[PDB]
Amino acid sequence: CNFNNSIKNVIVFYINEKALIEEKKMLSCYENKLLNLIKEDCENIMLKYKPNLSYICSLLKVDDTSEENIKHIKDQIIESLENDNRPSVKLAIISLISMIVEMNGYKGKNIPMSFLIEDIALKISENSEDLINFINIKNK
Amino acid sequence: CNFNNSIKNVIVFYINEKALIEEKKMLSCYENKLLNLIKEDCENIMLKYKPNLSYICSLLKVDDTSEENIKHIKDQIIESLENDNRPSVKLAIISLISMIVEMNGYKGKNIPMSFLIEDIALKISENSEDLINFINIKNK
Amino acid sequence: STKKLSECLKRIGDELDSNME
Amino acid sequence: STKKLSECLKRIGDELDSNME
Ligand code: NA
Ligand code: NA
Ligand code: NA
Ligand code: NA
Repeated sequence: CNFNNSIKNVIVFYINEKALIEEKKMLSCYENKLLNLIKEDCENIMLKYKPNLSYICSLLKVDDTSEENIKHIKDQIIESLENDNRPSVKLAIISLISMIVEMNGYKGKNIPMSFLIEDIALKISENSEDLINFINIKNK
Repeated sequence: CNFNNSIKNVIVFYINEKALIEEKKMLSCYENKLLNLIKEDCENIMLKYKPNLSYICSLLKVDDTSEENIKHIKDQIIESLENDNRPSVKLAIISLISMIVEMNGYKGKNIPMSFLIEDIALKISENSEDLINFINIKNK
Repeated sequence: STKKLSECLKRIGDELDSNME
Repeated sequence: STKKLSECLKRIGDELDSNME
């Protein structure tokens, strides 16, 4: 009955944007500083190790956005972080997921991507002191 | 084993932010113009009909973020749009959902909110011509 | 309360419709 | 391919660790 997905996409984006704004306001001063350090580091990783990350994305077949494959990607990343949980690798995974979202996009409509983000962030937050130690040592 | 949810929250926000940026780039010129009109209208609605929307939020008990209640909210909004699908009411619902997200926040972690957004946007996009006609007539 | 929601939304719509003019 | 992923991530980590110095 005469649907218009351009309307739908704009509304989804508009509301998501309003939510991101709210989440930003709710970030504490400590979280904001943390966010700034993570952004600088992971964008730096994006620059220097783009060929390494692009290769990972090829291995994971990120172009394939089927539910079956997005889960295979999550499980692979999760299991990788388990067998190698160094702070350095955790930061590369953040950069990696940044590359994935920039390649295929993410409106939240894809719930499996939501699980990937949540579970990986949780794993990265484990053994926090090792990660904070690595980050602050990096900013000198 | 020594988890830090400040790390987790920052990572979730950072990746969500990277996704919003991508979704914005992918918006067509037509969608961008549309987004601009919707933002101006729904923020104007937020201003003039804040007491009406605040009352709706009280009726829906938006402070209650339990899964059971978020679904009761969606169903109420959806059914309301069915019994009254005017473009004007559709815009108020956008403003309404904007108020809800600003009151409780939304990181995507709450999947029921994701369903609310998707299904309402879909309903608002139905009978698009009636909505486009209403919007463009409003901007003169 | 279902009818109470519809009434508030209807008024908002009614007002927006008239302000359209 | 599970081991191939771990190898690439390990190198990235190894390089970041040394550049930490
Ligand atoms: Na594992
Ligand atoms: Na673990
Ligand atoms: Na209905
Ligand atoms: Na319908």
